[PDB]
Amino acid sequence: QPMIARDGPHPVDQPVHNYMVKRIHKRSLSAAFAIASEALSLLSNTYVD
Amino acid sequence: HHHDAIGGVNFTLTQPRAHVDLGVGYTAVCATAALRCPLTDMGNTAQNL
Repeated sequence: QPMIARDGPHPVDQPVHNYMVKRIHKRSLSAAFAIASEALSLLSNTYVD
Repeated sequence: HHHDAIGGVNFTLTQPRAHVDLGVGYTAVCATAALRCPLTDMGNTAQNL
């Protein structure tokens, strides 16, 4: 931070350095996808059809 | 100026300066322009003697 100069019977000020630490916050995303039983029976041929 | 402190030493940098108003009449005019919120209460606190 900056600092100003003043006279008189005020205590003399010194500059102040500030240190700050933040941290992450974990979230997620979820979505679904379905396959019918007949499609699974059809796609599990592997060269018999 | 040099003196010790609770951590280390303190350097006090001072500078003397002087000002003269070399105007014959009045060379600065101020006036109250706006109004902010009142600091005090307009209550009923009777003074106790």
